[PDB]
Amino acid sequence: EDIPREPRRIVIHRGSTGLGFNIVGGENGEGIFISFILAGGPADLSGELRKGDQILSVNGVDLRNASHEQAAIALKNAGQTVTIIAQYKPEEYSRFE
Repeated sequence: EDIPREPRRIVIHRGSTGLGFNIVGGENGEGIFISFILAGGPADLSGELRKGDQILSVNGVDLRNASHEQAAIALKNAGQTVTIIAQYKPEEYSRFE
């Protein structure tokens, strides 16, 4: 019913407040989803990331089947320049959140 958009690339730079977003999912099923964007943080100011985006990969690492903690550690170890492939999937997001 609610067709996902195609994926896109977002590049953000880590700052003093980190990357500026939370993730949920990565348990049973559910993939990794952006659940919160910090106002003024790097994710906010990309103009691309949004709540309901599924993270498909971080710096080339496939996270489609990743556990929550695999995804959280991948994000922490991505360094200062973080390249996210994200796919807006609001219907899937709403089914579990």
